[PDB]
Amino acid sequence: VRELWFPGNKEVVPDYLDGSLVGDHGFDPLGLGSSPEQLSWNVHAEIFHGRLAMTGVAGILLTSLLHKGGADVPEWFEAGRVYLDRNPNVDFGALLFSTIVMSGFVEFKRLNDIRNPGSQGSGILPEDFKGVGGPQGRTVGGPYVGGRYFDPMGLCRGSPEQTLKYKWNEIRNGRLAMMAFLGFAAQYAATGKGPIDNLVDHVADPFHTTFVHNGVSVPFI
Amino acid sequence: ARANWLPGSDFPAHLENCKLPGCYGFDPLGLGANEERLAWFAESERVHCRWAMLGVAGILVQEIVKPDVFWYTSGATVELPFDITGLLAFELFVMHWVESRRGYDIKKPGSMDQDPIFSNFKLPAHEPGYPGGIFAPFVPGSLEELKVKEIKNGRLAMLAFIGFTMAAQVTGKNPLAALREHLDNPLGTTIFSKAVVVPGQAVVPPCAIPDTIEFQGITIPAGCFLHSLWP
Amino acid sequence: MKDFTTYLSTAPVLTLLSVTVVAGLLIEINRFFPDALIAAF
Amino acid sequence: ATRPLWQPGVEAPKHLDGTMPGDFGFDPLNLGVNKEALNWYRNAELQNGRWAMLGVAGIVIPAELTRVGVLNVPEWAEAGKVYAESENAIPFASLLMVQLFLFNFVEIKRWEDIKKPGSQAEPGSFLGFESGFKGTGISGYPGGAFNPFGLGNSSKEAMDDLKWREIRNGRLAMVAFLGFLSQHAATGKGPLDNLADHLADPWGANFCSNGVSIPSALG
Amino acid sequence: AGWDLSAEVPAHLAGRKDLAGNYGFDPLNLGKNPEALKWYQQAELQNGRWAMLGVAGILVQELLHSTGLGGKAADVYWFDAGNNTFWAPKETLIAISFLMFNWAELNRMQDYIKPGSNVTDPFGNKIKYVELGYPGFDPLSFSKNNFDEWKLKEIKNARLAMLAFLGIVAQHNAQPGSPLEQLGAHLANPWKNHFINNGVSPFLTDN
Ligand code: CLA
Ligand SMILES: CC(/C=C/C=C(C)/C=C/[C@@]12O[C@]1(C)C[C@@H](O)CC2(C)C)=C\C=C\C=C(C)\C=C\C=C(C)\C=C\[C@@]12O[C@]1(C)C[C@@H](O)CC2(C)C
Ligand SMILES: CC1=C(/C=C/C(C)=C/C=C/C(C)=C/C=C/C=C(C)/C=C/C=C(C)/C=C/C2=C(C)C[C@H](O)CC2(C)C)C(C)(C)C[C@H](O)C1
Ligand SMILES: CC1=C[C@H](O)CC(C)(C)[C@H]1/C=C/C(C)=C/C=C/C(C)=C/C=C/C=C(C)/C=C/C=C(C)/C=C/C1=C(C)C[C@H](O)CC1(C)C
Repeated sequence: VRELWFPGNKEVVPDYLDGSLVGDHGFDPLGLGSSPEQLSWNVHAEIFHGRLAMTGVAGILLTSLLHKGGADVPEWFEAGRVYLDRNPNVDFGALLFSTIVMSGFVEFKRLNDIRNPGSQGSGILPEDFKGVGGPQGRTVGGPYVGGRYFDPMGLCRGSPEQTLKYKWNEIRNGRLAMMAFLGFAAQYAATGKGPIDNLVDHVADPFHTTFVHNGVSVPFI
Repeated sequence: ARANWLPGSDFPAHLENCKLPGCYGFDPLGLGANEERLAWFAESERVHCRWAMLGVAGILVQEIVKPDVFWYTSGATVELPFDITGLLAFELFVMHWVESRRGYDIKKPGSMDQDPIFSNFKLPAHEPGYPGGIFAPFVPGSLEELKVKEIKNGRLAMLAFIGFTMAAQVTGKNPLAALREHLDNPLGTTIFSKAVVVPGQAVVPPCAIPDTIEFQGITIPAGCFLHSLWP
Repeated sequence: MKDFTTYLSTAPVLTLLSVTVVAGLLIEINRFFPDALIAAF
Repeated sequence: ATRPLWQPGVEAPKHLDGTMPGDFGFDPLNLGVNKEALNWYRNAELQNGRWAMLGVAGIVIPAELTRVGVLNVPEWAEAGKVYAESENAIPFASLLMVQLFLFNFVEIKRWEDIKKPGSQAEPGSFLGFESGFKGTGISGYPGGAFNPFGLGNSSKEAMDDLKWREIRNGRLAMVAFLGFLSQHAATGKGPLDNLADHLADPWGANFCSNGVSIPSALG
Repeated sequence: AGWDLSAEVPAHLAGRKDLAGNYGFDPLNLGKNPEALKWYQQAELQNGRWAMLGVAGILVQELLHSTGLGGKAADVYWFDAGNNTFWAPKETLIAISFLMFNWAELNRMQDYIKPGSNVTDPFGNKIKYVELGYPGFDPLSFSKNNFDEWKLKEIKNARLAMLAFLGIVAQHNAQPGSPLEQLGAHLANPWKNHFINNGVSPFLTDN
């Protein structure tokens, strides 16, 4: 059929993970998405995590590249405290509350999309926020929300092959970005520098700058 | 067989049988796949071409007549007959009028064609983005050929203006000054000489335009696009 | 999954989970607001 | 039925139909499943909303008029003591008993309305005034001697519109009065004092800086 | 559509042509309810007529203040007019105005509730009546030819005057002096004297 996370071994989870979802390679060895309702929830979660991690990793990469040209930008792991210091008139509680309230508005919008797939493209919002559907055969809603506002440049309207290709690009880059952010957190814990700092340290001397030499991974060396 | 952006290649599909001028079958990313977006992007390209033509011509002439003024910094070092606040407000109002009219005209063709003040005056029917009439007094040659000529020149002008900006960032002098600097030593002024990266070292050119500037008290964060990302 | 969540809804597991949650909550309240003898408002 | 709801996408419960004024399908706690309880809650909401509109008016309007420079009345929290210390002031206990004795009569009348919405109109009740208590078929909307100007007393749907305006304003007033109470308990300043304070430094002066809202123990 | 080309008249303003100065301008649909629009037309007429009166008063009295013709009465700023003594104190003037306007505005309101029922005076004098907001007060009868054109002139000048009064108060709070004083101040440069450079309006600039 398609490519599997394990060539051969067709004992991939029973056909709730057939070659239908975008990014589907039969990887569910722990069965966390077996039932269809949980599978739909997991598809939403994976796309959202991929997009959010893509945003976060791009921000971390750029902020760590600026922090190497000497620009007055802190590293990603100290940006919160650095900002709180440099802007003393702001209250942590206020910023945390505002972030939770403004994030909450849009996340309730997305929640009531998940509950009723087409219910959010009406009332105050126009009709483009109704969603184009996608996975599980739904033709409305979903993690893919077309229209002229979330897809302003029309890069998935027209040419179904092009839409599928771009969907695959998004999903694979999202999985890569999630793995990359896990790497960022692990490298920061083990070494204590930025991501670009670690990359240039490694390329400057490829040896003696592996994970063995940081003294935290291989704990005894 | 026909004119191609890459001889030997085939056109996509939307770009096959264009009615837009300058169709050389580009779009390696599929932005013109849609057909409303294709017309919107065609108008955007035309206005970008014309604004960049005006910009590059103005920069060239201003450099020719006033070589002691850096075009990049000339916004703040020029001595305006008026103020800068009211000048920008006048700019804002006039451009709002004309640009809103043009944008609407593109949105719906048979619309922004009638003079408000004088009822009798009215633009004769035109294709989008080519008003003609009062806007086109003299027409030197066949219209389609001249549209192709305009599109070619506009492409070259937009590339030239981005080059102007970049040379101003890295070299710090006006375009013809940079050309004279490259012509006295062609081997040594190229970006390959000024900047280079290898595994273990990165040599990047400094930005001649300073980090900040002073203008009537306030400071405008005018740096160098994105330093550190330069090769 | 469905059967695993059904198992997590069983009285032996859900009761134990709820007792653990309530115990943890009382422990947290007493950790942050200790030695409270009266309802001082 | 197809009206806007408190949460777009969440359907209204099958007991909050769409007939009551101010109906947005908001009832997460399912307090109004019983029809009789729903009528009593409607009537309670009307009373709370009307008293809160009166109270919030008598709080902000004197406060804002004092601010600009007129009437110079105290701030609402201390206004009880400001009068209480006056010379010819009625004692608190006697004053409260006078108020409660009058409101006993008035509120038991309104109560006997709420039960059978034509109760108090029986002839022989008052001294010829009993006709003004006939009601208007719905509890909480007396009319008659009440509503002297006859506003909405015309097109039915006009009365329905004014009912939504009244209920929305009352809900706003009750939310605002809860705000006044919680703000004066935390920051011992007035409502306009808090307003003019927050606009000064919105990121510094808010509810996460007074130290009473967020528990000091936690932080 | 008239107020903004390529837009669309909001239906309730579309076929309703018997309104003065109808241009389809209603981005907020306050007038969707027909009774609401019937009230809002009267509100617009009252606001426009009172603002034409008020702005004419402001401009004429301040022009007299600047040039100098009306004496100690008019040699004050319009907003500082409460310092003049007059034949009465402020309080009795306010009381008299309450009484008189109660009379006049209740006559107009009774006209509104049942149009045409209140035209006759206690002495039997009977005036005519045409349209709701236009009681036919025509001593010189400028209303027999092109009446819609005259209503258009009235309403357009009324909208201009309400805009003018909003400008008067906004400028008075923003910059000091009489309105025409400010007009001369703008005409002085003008590229620096404009709403941007006050320290009161953008706020983004100079705190
Ligand atoms: C939270 C992120 C996330 C989520 C919600 C999903 C969700 C999904 N993935 Mg997926 N994936 C992810 C990240 C994620 N993925 C990453 C980072 C990679 C790169 C390695 C992949 C690679 C991948 C492949 C190749 C495939 C999937 C597939 C699927 C779908 C079927 C499997 C399933 O439902 O299990 C649900 C998974 C979870 C509920 C996540 C649970 C994670 C556990 C509880 C924690 C342990 C993980 C981690 C190592 C622990 C680190 C924590 C600590 C060390 C800090 C499903 C909708 C299959 C598919 O067909 O897609 C349609 C499939 O082919 N994923
Ligand atoms: C959300 C996310 C990252 C988001 C990052 C953000 C917002 C960063 C934000 C900021 O940085 C900025 C921008 C600026 C900084 O100054 C401040 C912070 C605040 C730091 C990554 C998730 C990262 C999530 C990761 C890495 C998840 C890995 C999951 C795996 C591997 C699961 C695999 C399997 O689940 C399957 C698929 C099938 C199962 O059956 C079996 C197993 C094996 C369980
Ligand atoms: C369930 C779930 C989530 C959350 C869902 C929730 C819980 C939504 C609702 C959230 C609410 C109501 C959050 C309220 C937060 C209030 C906060 C965070 C107050 C913070 C202030 C603090 C901690 C103290 C600040 C001080 C500072 C440092 C200075 C002094 O002056 C003193 C002091 C006041 C102590 C997230 C993670 C968001 C996503 C979703 O996917 C899963
Ligand atoms: C709906 C629902 C349903 C679902 O299901 C569930 C839930 C969620 C629960 C819900 C909600 C609820 C809520 C929100 C509530 C709130 C309320 C309020 C706030 C009230 C007040 C209310 C309020 C009120 C009455 C008030 C009143 C007031 C007053 C009189 C005042 C008085 C005064 C004055 C003038 C002044 C002086 O000097 C003082 C005094 C003496 C003080």
